[PDB]
Amino acid sequence: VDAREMKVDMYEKLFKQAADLENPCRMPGVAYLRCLRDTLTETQSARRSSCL
Amino acid sequence: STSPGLAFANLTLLLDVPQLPAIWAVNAWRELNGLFTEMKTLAGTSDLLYPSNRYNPQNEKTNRMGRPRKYNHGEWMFGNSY
Amino acid sequence: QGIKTVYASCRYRKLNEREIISDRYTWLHERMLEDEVERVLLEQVPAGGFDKTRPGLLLGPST
Amino acid sequence: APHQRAACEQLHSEYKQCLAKNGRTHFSACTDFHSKLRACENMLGTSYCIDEGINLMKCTKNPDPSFCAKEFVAMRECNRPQGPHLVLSSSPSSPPHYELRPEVKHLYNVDSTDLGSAVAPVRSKEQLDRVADSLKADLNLPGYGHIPYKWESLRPNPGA
Amino acid sequence: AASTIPISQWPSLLYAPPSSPANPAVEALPEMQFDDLHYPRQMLLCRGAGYSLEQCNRMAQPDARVTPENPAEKLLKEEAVAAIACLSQREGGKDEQCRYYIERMYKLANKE
Amino acid sequence: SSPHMDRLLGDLKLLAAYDSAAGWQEPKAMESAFQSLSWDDADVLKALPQYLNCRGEQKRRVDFAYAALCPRPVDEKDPKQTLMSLWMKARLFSYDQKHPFVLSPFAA
Amino acid sequence: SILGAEAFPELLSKVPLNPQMDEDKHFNKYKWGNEPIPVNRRTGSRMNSSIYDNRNHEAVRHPWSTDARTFHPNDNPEADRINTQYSNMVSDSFPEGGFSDAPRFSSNWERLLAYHHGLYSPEKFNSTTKTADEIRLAVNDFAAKVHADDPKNACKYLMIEEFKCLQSAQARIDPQGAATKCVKWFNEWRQCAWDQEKMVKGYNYIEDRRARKHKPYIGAPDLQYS
Ligand SMILES: CCCCCCCCCCCCCCCCCC(=O)OC[C@H](COP(=O)([O-])OCC(O)COP(=O)([O-])OC[C@@H](COC(=O)CCCCCCCCCCCCCCCCC)OC(=O)CCCCCCCCCCCCCCCCC)OC(=O)CCCCCCCCCCCCCCCCC
Ligand SMILES: CCCCCCCCCCCCO[C@@H]1O[C@H](CO)[C@@H](O[C@H]2O[C@H](CO)[C@@H](O)[C@H](O)[C@H]2O)[C@H](O)[C@H]1O
Ligand SMILES: CCCCCCCCCCCCO[C@@H]1O[C@H](CO)[C@@H](O[C@H]2O[C@H](CO)[C@@H](O)[C@H](O)[C@H]2O)[C@H](O)[C@H]1O
Repeated sequence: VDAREMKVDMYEKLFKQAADLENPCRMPGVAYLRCLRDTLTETQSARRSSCL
Repeated sequence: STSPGLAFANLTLLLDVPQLPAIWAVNAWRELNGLFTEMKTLAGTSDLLYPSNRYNPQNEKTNRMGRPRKYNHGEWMFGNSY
Repeated sequence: QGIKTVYASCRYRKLNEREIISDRYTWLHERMLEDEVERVLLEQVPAGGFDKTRPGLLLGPST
Repeated sequence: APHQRAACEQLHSEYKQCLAKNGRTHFSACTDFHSKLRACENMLGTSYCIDEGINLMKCTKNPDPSFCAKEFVAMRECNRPQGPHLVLSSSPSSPPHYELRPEVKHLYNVDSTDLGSAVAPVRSKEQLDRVADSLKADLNLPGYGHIPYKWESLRPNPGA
Repeated sequence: AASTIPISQWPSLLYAPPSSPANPAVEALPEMQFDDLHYPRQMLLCRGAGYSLEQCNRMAQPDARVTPENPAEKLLKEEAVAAIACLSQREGGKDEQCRYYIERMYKLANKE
Repeated sequence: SSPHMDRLLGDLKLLAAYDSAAGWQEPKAMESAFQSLSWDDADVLKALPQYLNCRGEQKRRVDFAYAALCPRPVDEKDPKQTLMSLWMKARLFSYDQKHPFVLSPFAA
Repeated sequence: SILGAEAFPELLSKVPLNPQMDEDKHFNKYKWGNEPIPVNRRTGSRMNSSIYDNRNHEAVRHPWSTDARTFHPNDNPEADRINTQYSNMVSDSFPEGGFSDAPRFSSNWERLLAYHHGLYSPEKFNSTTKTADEIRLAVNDFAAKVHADDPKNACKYLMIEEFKCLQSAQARIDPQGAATKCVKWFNEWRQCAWDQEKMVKGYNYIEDRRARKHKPYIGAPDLQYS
């Protein structure tokens, strides 16, 4: 779970440095990564239904 | 006795000498709190304690600033993450 | 005050040592988590590695 | 040997679990696993940071004035998957140096692989003068050392 | 009396303007919105989904995230219609010919 | 021979004048504007109750246009502002139900 | 067939759109009259401002020919400024219609080269001032986007405030002057970023014992601070 948290933090940092507030995809990307953070303690099968 | 020119000293005395017991009590309370903190440190702690700091909230599930610890859900080979 | 100061000097020395070692252990923990993430990522690399000569995504003609 | 690979991965996870359960103060209890882990290494060409972790644990309870920095960095570089990027050059020289592997030189902003000595310099009037002269030459500022007014005194430097 | 507002106090002047005979809803000024990216974003999302330009233009809809509607248009409906009738009949209420309806509405809305 | 356009532009000018007179503290001027705000248009009068009961896509189009023209939220207590807003919205509703609006830059 | 019959109610009914029109057409419906906005405030060119600049109060030089008559801010305003709305306030520091230093390029490569060297942007040269409503719309959209980005962030309102101050100071047409005003909120946001990071990652330090003269006077209260 700790490594999953680290991976999600890396994704978020990278994507926020890449996309600025004027970028359209920033909000969807951040929302998806937030859903991942919420669903860390789960399996991919159960996480797909929620993050799709 | 007194006089108008001694109003400064009269006021200062009347307002300060009654506070000396409270000042001494505050000093004694600080000494006792330091003693208890040092006894607890000697007994042992998971994370360190800052002696001369106001508040020490750190524990196994709390940072040294009152927030939850990051990356503390699992276990680590080297033991505590701190 | 001198007795208290001697005791405090000893305690502060020990505390400085412990604080340094604790911060370095935290650093190591984070770096090891990063290493685990990287070890898991390296499995997604295709066989033979990446083709660093061409672009991964070709997004337009070249006429 | 995928069966053996999986078996040794399970063994390594078990070793980590036992080490975590015991703690870094009581680490001499998990010496049972070295017998198998060294064979794993010699067979699969893999490493497990055994000696590095053991040395770090032993040092952090009886620490060095450096506070075990070299042990920390050694463990950090050894736990990397593809291998260490930064190492401590084994040398007959008196001061050791930090060296960078060439295959990863393109990831770091360096001209060479020598990142400097692993110990700080020693205080020396000569070295201080050398650095100051080099800085003065690099700056090339006409006006350094000029004193427009000095307190009138028989002493050359009044005050200082 | 009305003193000059320096340039450093303009951000507060925008969301706390001075009193006027026709004031806006200061409590709602932070809720006034009009998105210039609505249709561009809609088209981008649809084309990324895989639709064509014609399908996108047929599926396009105007933005709902605009400044909210005045609740008076739903609460004071009948009084407003009556006032508008009075105005249409009396030339805009010249020489106080719709004071009746206007005062009824003002009382209903203010309550002293 | 262009009554719709003429009255639209006139109403816009009168709204601007009302705002300016409010800013400059001129009751006489702002009441002159309110009185001159074309209250004798049968089409808009007939569309008013229709707008007060419309719902859905037509209402959203009209509200989008009214936010484009007058985005500032009027005070919920000023009946004059409320009525001028209603009148402008009814005019836009009439124009839309005669010939709908096309607000998207993409179109063909 | 006459043109624009029902389109000039302002003319039919003597309704002035502003005190200037009132004074011009002699409608006389503004009780307080009109104080004309002089031409040096109605139009003009960009000027240097700092006293630590040698060409202070002088027009900015461009690659193209430009009228060097400058916009003069209102330095000695009257006591009564009856209209204290943004509309009437912005005219004291910028011209509503924009500055008069816009180019008409004879070719496209001149425009290209000016942009490439940082001497032209249409956003800056072909544009007017922003109205209060536009400023508010932009600020509210930006605030919504920031909130969607992260609600549990402490520097959110600080970022919103620097955006707001830029918009209010018209950074599109006076970027340097506006940055001069908004760098303070930028600095506060920087500080808040560090503070949030140190609260997230527990970062503290060993505080030293209390000083012998922490209190200047024994009778003084030593208010405790976290
Ligand atoms: C009439 C009364 C008596 C008059 C005489 C009194 C003066 C005696 C001193 C004479 C020695 C002067 C030295 C001359 C050599 C050149 C050096 C020099 O002069 O520079 C000093 C100074 C300028 O120095 P500078 O320009 O900064 O450059 C270098 C520094 O000076 C120095 O370089 P530095 O900065 O690196 O040195 C730092 C440190 C160096 O020194 C030290 O560190 C310590 C020195 C202290 C030593 C203490 C003694 C040691 C004792 C050991 C033994 C102990 C036990 C035994 C004793 C027990 C005691 C009970 O501190 C000093 O410099 C001390 C200097 C003191 C200057 C003299 C102060 C007196 C001003 C005049 C008073 C006038 C009174 C009224 C007169 C009334 C007449 C009507 O100029 C003067 O002091 C001018 C002296 C003029 C004397 C005038 C006498 C009266 C004449 C009247 C004329 C009429 C017209 C006057 C106008 C008003 C009319 C009404
Ligand atoms: C019965 C209890 C003892 C009764 C006698 C009490 C005498 C106390 C007054 C002595 C002067 C104290 O003045 C000042 O207060 C406390 C110690 O008290 C110290 O304060 C510092 O060390 C103490 C440790 O005890 C910490 O709790 C505290 O966070 C830190 O600020 C200061 O270093 C000291 O300079
Ligand atoms: C050739 C012969 C040489 C003789 C050498 C004699 C050495 C004597 C050394 C004593 C030095 C004491 O120095 C002083 O002591 C007191 C308590 O004791 C310290 O402590 C004091 O200040 C600090 C904070 O300011 C706190 O601990 C506390 O508030 C107070 O007790 C001082 O921080 C220290 O500056």
